[PDB]
Amino acid sequence: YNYRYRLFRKSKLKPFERDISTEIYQAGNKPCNGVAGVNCYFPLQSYGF
Amino acid sequence: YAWNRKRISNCVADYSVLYNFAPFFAFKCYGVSPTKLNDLCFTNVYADS
Repeated sequence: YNYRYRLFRKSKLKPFERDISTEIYQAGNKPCNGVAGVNCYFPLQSYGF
Repeated sequence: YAWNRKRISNCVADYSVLYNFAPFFAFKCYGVSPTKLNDLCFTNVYADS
């Protein structure tokens, strides 16, 4: 599970483009604080190896 | 066990009503982000509840 892939981003990545920005996409007033739920989805996911 | 298989067809969806419920209510989704169904269409919807 060491290898992890960026599952979600606000916009599609450009060709030959690297993005390491881990800022969360908070869609509401509720702070995520690492909690998965309303308006809070983590952009990274561990590989299902 | 006798879950109601309520049909949803021929009507228009109002996902904006899905909010205003009790805070931090589970709002999980699979196969699509919850905010994209406004731009997506389907033949039928099952409102199992």
